[PDB]
Amino acid sequence: LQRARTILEFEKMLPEWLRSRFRMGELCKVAEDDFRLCLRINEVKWTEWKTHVSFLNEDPGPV
Amino acid sequence: AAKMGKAEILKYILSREIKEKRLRSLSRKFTDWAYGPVSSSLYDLTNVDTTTDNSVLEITVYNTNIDNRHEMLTLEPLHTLLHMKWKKFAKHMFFLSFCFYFFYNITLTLVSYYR
Amino acid sequence: ALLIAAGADVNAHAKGAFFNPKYQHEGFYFGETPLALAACTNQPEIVQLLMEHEQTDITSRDSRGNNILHALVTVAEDFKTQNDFVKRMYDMILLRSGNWELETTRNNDGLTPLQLAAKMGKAEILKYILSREIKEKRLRSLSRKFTDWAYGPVSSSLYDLTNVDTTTDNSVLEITVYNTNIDNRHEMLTLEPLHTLLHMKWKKFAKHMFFLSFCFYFFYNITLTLVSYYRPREEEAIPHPLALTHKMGWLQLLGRMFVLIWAMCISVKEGIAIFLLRPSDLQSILSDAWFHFVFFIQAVLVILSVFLYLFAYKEYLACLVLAMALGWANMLYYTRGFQSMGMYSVMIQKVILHDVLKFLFVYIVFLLGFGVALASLIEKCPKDNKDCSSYGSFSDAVLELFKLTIGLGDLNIQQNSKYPILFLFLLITYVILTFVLLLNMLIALMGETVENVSKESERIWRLQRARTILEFEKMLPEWLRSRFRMGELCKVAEDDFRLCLRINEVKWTEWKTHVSFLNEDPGPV
Amino acid sequence: IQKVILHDVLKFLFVYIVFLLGFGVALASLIEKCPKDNKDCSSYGSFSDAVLELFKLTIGLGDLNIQQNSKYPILFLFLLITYVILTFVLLLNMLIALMGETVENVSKESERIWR
Ligand SMILES: CCCCCCCC/C=C/CCCCCCCC(=O)O[C@@H](COC(=O)CCCCCCCCCCCCCCC)COP(=O)([O-])OCC[N+](C)(C)C
Ligand SMILES: CCCCCCCC/C=C/CCCCCCCC(=O)O[C@@H](COC(=O)CCCCCCCCCCCCCCC)COP(=O)([O-])OCC[N+](C)(C)C
Ligand SMILES: CCCCCCCC/C=C/CCCCCCCC(=O)O[C@@H](COC(=O)CCCCCCCCCCCCCCC)COP(=O)([O-])OCC[N+](C)(C)C
Ligand SMILES: CCCCCCCC/C=C/CCCCCCCC(=O)O[C@@H](COC(=O)CCCCCCCCCCCCCCC)COP(=O)([O-])OCC[N+](C)(C)C
Ligand SMILES: CCCCCCCC/C=C/CCCCCCCC(=O)O[C@@H](COC(=O)CCCCCCCCCCCCCCC)COP(=O)([O-])OCC[N+](C)(C)C
Ligand SMILES: CCCCCCCC/C=C/CCCCCCCC(=O)O[C@@H](COC(=O)CCCCCCCCCCCCCCC)COP(=O)([O-])OCC[N+](C)(C)C
Ligand SMILES: CCCCCCCC/C=C/CCCCCCCC(=O)O[C@@H](COC(=O)CCCCCCCCCCCCCCC)COP(=O)([O-])OCC[N+](C)(C)C
Ligand SMILES: CCCCCCCC/C=C\CCCCCCCC(=O)O[C@@H](COC(=O)CCCCCCCCCCCCCCC)COP(=O)([O-])OCC[N+](C)(C)C
Ligand SMILES: CCCCCCCC/C=C\CCCCCCCC(=O)O[C@@H](COC(=O)CCCCCCCCCCCCCCC)COP(=O)([O-])OCC[N+](C)(C)C
Ligand SMILES: CCCCCCCC/C=C\CCCCCCCC(=O)O[C@@H](COC(=O)CCCCCCCCCCCCCCC)COP(=O)([O-])OCC[N+](C)(C)C
Ligand SMILES: CCCCCCCC/C=C\CCCCCCCC(=O)O[C@@H](COC(=O)CCCCCCCCCCCCCCC)COP(=O)([O-])OCC[N+](C)(C)C
Ligand SMILES: CCCCCCCC/C=C\CCCCCCCC(=O)O[C@@H](COC(=O)CCCCCCCCCCCCCCC)COP(=O)([O-])OCC[N+](C)(C)C
Ligand code: NA
Ligand code: NA
Ligand code: NA
Ligand code: NA
Repeated sequence: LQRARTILEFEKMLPEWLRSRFRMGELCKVAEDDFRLCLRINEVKWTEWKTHVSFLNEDPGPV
Repeated sequence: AAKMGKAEILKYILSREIKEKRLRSLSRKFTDWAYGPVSSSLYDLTNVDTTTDNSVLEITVYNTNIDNRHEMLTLEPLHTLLHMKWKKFAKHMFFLSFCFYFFYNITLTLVSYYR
Repeated sequence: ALLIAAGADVNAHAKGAFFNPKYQHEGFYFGETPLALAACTNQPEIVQLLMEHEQTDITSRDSRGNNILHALVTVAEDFKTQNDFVKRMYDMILLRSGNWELETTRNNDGLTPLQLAAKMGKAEILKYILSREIKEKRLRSLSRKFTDWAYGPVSSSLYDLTNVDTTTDNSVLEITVYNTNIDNRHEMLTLEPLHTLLHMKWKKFAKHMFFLSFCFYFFYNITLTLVSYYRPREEEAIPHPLALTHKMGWLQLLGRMFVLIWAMCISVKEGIAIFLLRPSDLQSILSDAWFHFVFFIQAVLVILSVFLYLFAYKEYLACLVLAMALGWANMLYYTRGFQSMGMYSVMIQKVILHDVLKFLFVYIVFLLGFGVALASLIEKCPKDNKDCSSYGSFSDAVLELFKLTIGLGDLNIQQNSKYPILFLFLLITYVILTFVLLLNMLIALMGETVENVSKESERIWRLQRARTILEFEKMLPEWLRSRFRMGELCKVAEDDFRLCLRINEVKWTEWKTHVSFLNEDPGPV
Repeated sequence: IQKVILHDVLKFLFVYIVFLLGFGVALASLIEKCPKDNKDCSSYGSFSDAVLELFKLTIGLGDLNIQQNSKYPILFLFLLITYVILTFVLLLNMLIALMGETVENVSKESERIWR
């Protein structure tokens, strides 16, 4: 929490051009004509197996 | 929800999955790909990151009226978002602020002690 | 089932980069084969169907050299993470095969599935293999645990020691003790065949060698002491200690020879030892090699002294005094023959790294900060009295503040300062931070350290002790290694003579009819 | 009282003495002969003298002068402060912490052992 306060106070100081390049997330197409900025996080889950029916890309892995 | 301190409702919204296609666009969590136990999720950052004026992240850190902030930054989209801001610019600035303030005190010392 | 019936290749090899990642969170490895995916994904019905198919090469290897059993060790995890299904797939595929071909196969790195499990740190899979019972006669030769005899609740088991004992190059025991890449070694030596195997090496040769290594190193320090403390201080010490000079005397001569030899002996040994493990990370040397450096340092400081005696400047004495103070404080190493003093030594190590170094750092920022602040106020002393103050300089103030913290000396507030109430303010401020808060806070944080570490100090002790036993064992010659060889040769099956380890047990809970055994006449002989 | 001696003190006293006598002879070995002008040039002039003075420091009694007619003063300070860190900072305070573990476990049985 204290560390988070330090990060944001630094972040409020940066200029506009330097704020843009360190912008977070990548632009993804989550639906039809719905381009949003999102955050990629990987997970590994072993317990409740299932058939993966809902997804965005059938070719897994990066790129 | 971030202001009044309702972590359970936040954890629902910030990681909402609607598996029902024909209502999948109403989600904020999206499974990009999954092969076996490995999966990759996408968390929307519309009004969570500080690109806007009053974001969820800014309320969480600066809300002095609640007493459960340190549970909120455990939530996955925020937690990962803090770690990345550190790796890129906040870590280096924290080292610089140290150095300027470190040599600042050494100068006060020596002009005084060797007056 | 349709695709296999239609002629689908049941021995494909998905060898792509996604199927051979380099960072877990880059992809998913399973062994590249359809049988391994069904096993690594908990699909027992498909795993059975593929084995029954007659072209399924269960003994197939992959790019990493891993067969079906190597891959299950790769994807296994602890019970809270997954479940016990990897252990159950491990059993199902091994029994259906019906031979030792799979567990004997070595990967490209030269490792069996048993050795691979000890390296990567999969205790649950080890505990299964190292104590495997197949009660089904017609598959009993595929076991590693054998019931020699049982009469009622008393039973006697035999544990195979094929590639567990150090008779071979890369054994399970050697991986367990020397694997600096994992963080659960002290759980591994709890497993019964290893645990009993450590205890017996101690009873036979490692205990006695530990007593001898003590004695040689004990008289080594006494000799360094007396040649130094009783040196010829007068004459400006031209006949330096450790000289091998004027005539003789049988204590003067014997002692000085034994030191310079044993000094080199550590330096070569620890010179080799420090080089082999090749310090990679920082947690290893502290947790596996700390006492190896101090003896390297202690030995080199002697030899550094033995050069500087008759060859160079007069700082030989400083190197010799460090050698003994280092030498005598090191003796906490040899506490580890005893459990009580050994566990006590483990806690000294932890409390320094968790509490003291945090403490000493913060204390010094105060000690030097308040020091220069208090020294900066002291006027020049009048020429009448030169000793007007004890804070007259930085080094003087830092020392006096140190004296206060340890409770030594006296404290006069009149120190020829320009601002006395301000002078008192910084002093009493220093007391509150140091005397009231930090010192007493240090005691409280130790209690938290002792509480958490007390539940693990016994098993960490046996780990350090295990390292001592094996290092002794690597020194012994061949003929002396053979007589202290472990296990007895037993006939566990037809034309299968193996070396095993006899351990007796008493079990009262789940009674049964003892049907599987080796000898119907119980008891020894 | 009976338990805490056998579980904590005898472990403690053993390790403390290996330091007390080891650092003692090391510090005594450095002290030159006193000039004939001042016979009492040092308090570490011998083994028994140094072992006593180090004992005094641990119990907080007396004074401490660093000028002791040594050949190597920074080296002389190094062994002394080293002795303080092991004894004053670590072992004494560590002893209190190990008692708390002894009191916790034994408190559940002291009544029945009393009877
Ligand atoms: C392209 C280069 C940069 C261009 C120029 C951009 C200039 C941006 C201007 C920033 C503000 C400048 C004025 C100082 C503000 C006053 C506050 C003060 O006294 O201390 C400041 C000193 O700490 C700093 O970090 C400031 C130094 C400049 C930041 C480094 C450049 C930007 C990040 C580069 C990326 C590196 C990674 C790159 C990786 C590829 C803040 O410290 P504090 O601790 O927050 O405040 C102290 C009080 N407190 C502790 C109570 C809170
Ligand atoms: C048959 C008699 C023997 C025949 C000859 C065989 C010669 C074998 C040769 C062994 C090595 C000899 C050279 C020394 C190695 C260099 C290292 C050193 O200086 O210290 C060594 C001294 O500790 C010892 O134990 C070595 C002394 C000889 C061992 C006793 C004979 C073998 C056991 C007899 C059977 C007994 C039971 C009998 C019951 C029936 C090792 O100590 P350390 O503590 O490991 O190392 C210090 C550093 N460390 C703390 C950081 C690790
Ligand atoms: C390790 C983690 C902790 C990090 C925190 C770092 C601290 C951060 C904050 C620091 C606060 C700032 C203080 C220093 C700046 C002012 C100094 C100055 O003005 O000049 C002095 C330079 O210093 C010396 O000459 C040193 C002499 C020895 C005394 C100090 C030793 C204490 C070390 C600690 C013990 C363990 C050390 C272990 C490592 C070696 C001049 O010295 P003087 O006295 O005027 O000498 C001449 C006069 N005389 C003839 C009377 C002698
Ligand atoms: C003891 C205090 C109470 C203890 C309780 C602790 C809690 C209170 C803590 C208080 C902190 C400091 C207390 C210092 C004590 C007095 C020292 C003093 O008077 O020194 C000298 C004055 O010199 C000074 O420096 C006077 C104090 C300056 C201001 C301190 C507070 C910061 C305000 C800054 C503004 C920013 C803040 C704005 C708001 C955001 C005089 O003293 P002397 O020389 O000994 O007197 C003899 C007379 N003689 C000179 C003729 C010889
Ligand atoms: C028990 C469990 C712990 C074991 C740890 C083992 C230790 C390991 C580490 C050991 C470090 C090595 C130190 C000893 C070797 C060097 C000595 C030397 O050079 O000669 C000295 C021999 O010693 C004496 O004469 C002793 C005199 C009394 C002082 C010591 C008593 C304190 C014992 C502890 C208290 C409790 C004892 C309880 C049991 C009795 C010469 O003495 P001196 O001073 O020159 O005397 C003559 C000069 N004078 C006229 C100035 C006086
Ligand atoms: C962490 C807190 C502390 C922890 C506790 C452990 C502390 C360990 C530390 C202990 C004390 C250390 C200092 C002792 C050495 C100084 C001796 C000395 O100079 O005085 C005398 C000699 O005395 C000897 O020669 C000493 C004999 C051995 C010690 C016997 C008592 C041991 C304790 C027993 C009780 C407990 C036993 C347990 C069961 C009850 C004479 O001195 P002098 O005449 O002035 O000058 C010398 C000249 N002369 C020799 C020529 C005459
Ligand atoms: C204080 C240190 C920092 C504290 C932080 C702790 C961390 C650092 C700990 C460091 C450990 C020891 C520090 C001793 C302090 C200096 C003492 C000194 O210089 O004494 C003397 C030199 O005599 C010596 O002995 C010099 C040091 C020898 C080497 C020590 C390290 C081992 C390296 C061995 C190789 C093996 C390893 C190889 C790699 C595997 C000189 O000092 P003096 O006489 O007082 O000066 C006055 C000048 N006069 C002589 C003209 C009168
Ligand atoms: C328990 C904790 C402490 C242990 C420390 C050891 C005990 C205390 C140690 C010593 C007694 C101190 C009193 C003075 C007598 C010294 C005699 C001597 O040999 O001196 C020579 C050194 O000799 C050597 O370096 C030879 C090395 C092997 C024998 C060492 C003797 C002790 C061994 C067994 C020790 C038992 C250990 C336990 C055994 C299992 C040189 O000195 P000196 O000039 O000839 O000496 C007379 C000087 N005087 C006339 C001024 C007095
Ligand atoms: C030549 C200089 C000699 C000076 C001293 C001579 C007099 C003798 C004085 C001291 C030696 C006696 C003390 C040790 C006692 C046994 C060990 C023990 O109790 O636990 C620990 C001691 O803790 C440390 O080692 C922490 C690091 C600083 C120690 C300072 C003293 C020695 C090094 C001086 C600096 C030199 C640096 C110079 C550059 C090389 C074991 O060490 P660790 O591995 O850190 O802990 C593992 C923790 N773990 C359980 C989580 C894994
Ligand atoms: C100078 C500083 C010296 C260095 C530190 C020395 C340490 C302090 C000294 C003693 C501490 C005593 C504490 C009580 C021990 C009980 C617990 C235990 O493990 O018992 C074992 C002791 O029996 C053995 O045979 C093992 C030890 C023998 C080798 C030690 C030689 C070197 C140390 C010699 C030192 C003596 C000279 C000391 C004075 C110089 C029982 O046997 P085991 O085979 O381990 O079986 C375990 C069974 N159990 C777990 C069910 C019980
Ligand atoms: C300064 C002046 C005096 C010198 C001080 C030197 C002091 C050192 C002297 C000598 C060396 C001893 C060092 C300490 C060893 C560890 C203790 C130990 O094992 O305690 C155990 C208690 O259970 C016991 O059985 C301990 C009793 C054995 C010793 C009896 C006294 C004899 C030694 C002389 C001492 C008495 C006479 C006093 C004077 C010497 C606790 O260990 P644990 O890990 O909990 O496990 C134990 C078994 N368990 C698993 C079943 C629970
Ligand atoms: C007065 C004269 C001497 C100066 C005194 C000043 C001393 C300070 C000097 C220097 C600055 C260091 C300050 C302390 C840092 C924090 C400690 C820390 O992280 O502890 C951690 C373990 O311990 C370590 O992680 C430290 C071990 C690595 C460093 C090895 C020693 C080198 C530094 C020099 C020191 C050795 C030589 C000694 C002499 C310098 C415990 O933290 P945790 O929260 O449990 O989490 C850890 C990770 N975990 C989550 C996996 C568990
Ligand atoms: Na005191
Ligand atoms: Na005191
Ligand atoms: Na006092
Ligand atoms: Na407690």
